Amino acid sequence: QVQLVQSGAEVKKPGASVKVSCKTSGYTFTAYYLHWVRQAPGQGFEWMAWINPNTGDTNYAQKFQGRVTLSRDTSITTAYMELTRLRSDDTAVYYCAKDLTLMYVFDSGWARGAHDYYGMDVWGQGTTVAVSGASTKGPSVFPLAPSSKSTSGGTAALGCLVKDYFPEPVTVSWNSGALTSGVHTFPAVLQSSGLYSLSSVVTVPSSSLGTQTYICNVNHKPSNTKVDKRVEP
Amino acid sequence: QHLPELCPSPLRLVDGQTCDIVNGALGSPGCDHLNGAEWDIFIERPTAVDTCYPFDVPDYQSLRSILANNGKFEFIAEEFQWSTVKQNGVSASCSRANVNDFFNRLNWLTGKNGLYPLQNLTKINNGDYARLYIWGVHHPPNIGDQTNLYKNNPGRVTVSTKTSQTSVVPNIGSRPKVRDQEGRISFYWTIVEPGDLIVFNTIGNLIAPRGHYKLNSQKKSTILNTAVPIGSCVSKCHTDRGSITTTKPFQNISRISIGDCPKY
Amino acid sequence: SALTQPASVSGSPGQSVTISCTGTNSDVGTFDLVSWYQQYPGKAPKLIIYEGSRRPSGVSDRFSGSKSGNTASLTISGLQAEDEADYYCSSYAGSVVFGGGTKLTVLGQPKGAPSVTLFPPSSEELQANKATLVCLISDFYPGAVTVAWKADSSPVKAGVETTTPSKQSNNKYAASSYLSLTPEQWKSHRSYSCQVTHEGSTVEKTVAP
Ligand SMILES: *[C@@H]1O[C@H](CO[C@@H]2O[C@@H](C)[C@@H](O)[C@@H](O)[C@@H]2O)[C@@H](O[C@@H]2O[C@H](CO[C@@H]3O[C@@H](C)[C@@H](O)[C@@H](O)[C@@H]3O)[C@@H](O[C@@H]3O[C@H](CO)[C@@H](O)[C@H](O)[C@@H]3O)[C@H](O)[C@H]2NC(C)=O)[C@H](O)[C@H]1NC(C)=O
Repeated sequence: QVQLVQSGAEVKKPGASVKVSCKTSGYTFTAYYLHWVRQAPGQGFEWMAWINPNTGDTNYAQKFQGRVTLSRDTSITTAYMELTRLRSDDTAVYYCAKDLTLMYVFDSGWARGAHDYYGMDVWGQGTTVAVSGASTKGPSVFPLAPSSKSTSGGTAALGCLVKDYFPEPVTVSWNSGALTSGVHTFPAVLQSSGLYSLSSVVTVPSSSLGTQTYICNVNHKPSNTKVDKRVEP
Repeated sequence: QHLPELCPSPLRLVDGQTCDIVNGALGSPGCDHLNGAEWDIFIERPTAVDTCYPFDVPDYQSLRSILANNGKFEFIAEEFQWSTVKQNGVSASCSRANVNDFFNRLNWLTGKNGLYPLQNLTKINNGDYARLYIWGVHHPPNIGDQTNLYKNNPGRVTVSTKTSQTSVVPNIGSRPKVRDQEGRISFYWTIVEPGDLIVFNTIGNLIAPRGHYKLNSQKKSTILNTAVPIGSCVSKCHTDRGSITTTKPFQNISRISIGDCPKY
Repeated sequence: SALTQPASVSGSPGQSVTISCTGTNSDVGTFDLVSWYQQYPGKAPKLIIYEGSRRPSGVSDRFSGSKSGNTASLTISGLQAEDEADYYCSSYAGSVVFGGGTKLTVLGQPKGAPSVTLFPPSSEELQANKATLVCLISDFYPGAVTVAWKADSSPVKAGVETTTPSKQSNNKYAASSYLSLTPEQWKSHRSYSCQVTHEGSTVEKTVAP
């Protein structure tokens, strides 16, 4: 049982600095190298630098030399990775991973000659880092009506729009949780202004138009905003 | 009457600064200067200390005298190839210029990622000289290290020839602290005459050699332990505490005499 | 430092799928000893094969890799069941090099049924002059859906947003595309259409003010 714990998700304005911590467990923290790699949305992985937990030796990449800086803590196995002068380009999921090669044996005083890469066998759960130049703000909720022409027995759908909210997640429930069947919350769409926008729809019977009252409940914990909106034909 | 300075005038002397003649052949960090030198008499200072990995040599007396009586420290570079292993293992107790180093004339093998398969390599000697191979067997101080270095609980070293064979299975145990290292190495030697072959076969725990030595047996070469340093006078005789330059055949100085020297 | 991988691999269940890997001149031909990984959607990746062909404790025998000159391949010969994931690859070319990634698709019936529903801008949006239109596509199996907007039989490209197809609870997919404009542009035009080209059947939804 080997596990890697990473610090929580963070949002920074451009030009700020970020610090992420990785805490190992179940293996000798000083007997293996340590890697740091990021994965952009819809992109592949990109390695940054490695650090020697037994000596503190480091080696960076050219793209991140002068901005990133690693650190190690012998007690409690927490490694760190500070990136200074970050920019809007660096939006990626940063991972911490242990190299498979053993380099030292402390009881028998053995050491490996040089280092060779073979594979990163253990990965951290990942730290989602967002870098956007906007202001934190709650959403703007607007309703969406049902079908215009209908008969008896045919289903009709009505939605609930959410727009212009900067921090990532929103939670939408219908009738405080009583209306579950048909609820499908569509994922957001990043706009050219920076703020996301999604919508939640639910299929309902046409005979219940005007009979049952339907209210969408939107919660936005980052700015502490809760908006309830009733939809009417 | 004796002189307090050793004078090499016709003879050949070598100052073993910080190296006993045994550690001089292994290639310890302080023994870089001695390599590549012939001699008739090797001076061994009593202040010579251990520098590299703590070790022990069974039948140390034989290897000391054999290395002494040949008077040739030249080392033949023979390229060994090792299969599915990692070579050039270094140690921290063996510090050379504050870089974690190993014996300059030896090679330490360790498993790579997941296995340490059976090694099988030979070197037949057809040269006009006998070959001396110096190798060691590493004893882990814990059973857990026995599988991290060599991936086998019952390690084995079996170095054979056409007449002899020596199979050693290392014993695991904790030794007292000698430069922060509780592990020991057992060094053995095997002489290979012309027309004889030498075989190496180890499933684990081998300190492999990087070659062999040149042997010129039945040649005048010897060793002497003393603290008296070398001078610049002329004499063919050297004793346990100085040189003797007298004509009287009966001189009561010492019992250790090298050369055409007057008797007791 | 290229380590190029195919963009996608399609295969039927019960057969084998091969995902090759090639780099540039002598970059990958470097005592390969390559590694591979498997990354499920929204999950951390796992190491499946290291040193090109060896497996660690836990991976079944279905995963395998082999040496083909400058190319390194990976074979998945078992009844694919949950192998739908993004497969990456990594070697050493001065600074550990990573591959683009290949997504495996477990075979299933298309059963295409977008059921597009276009929704007019609400009165409160029109008050705020936001003037946003909502198209909702759902219940289709394939990977990608193509959308193109047009108003009054004139193609609209200014102010359109489109999201990635999202896997539903019943293994189908869905997505939503938006359109932002001004109320003075909505009242003047007489119709707003939303065309989804989905491997054969165009959606017929169109909203009238
Ligand atoms: C170790 O290797 C030797 C062979 O020599 C070494 O490996 C070669 C592949 C090659 O790289 C060479 O350069 C290198 O020196 C193996 O020795 C062979 O032994 C066979 C007999 O069985 C095995 O050895 C005996 C002594 C016992 O230890 C048994 O437990 C082993 O199973 C011999 O093979 C036969 O020899 C016949 C001679 O008349 C021949 O006619 C047959 O066709 C057949 O080859 C053979 O004597 C010998 N081979 C050589 C080249 O000497 C040995 O098996 C390897 N393994 C071990 C553990 O020692």
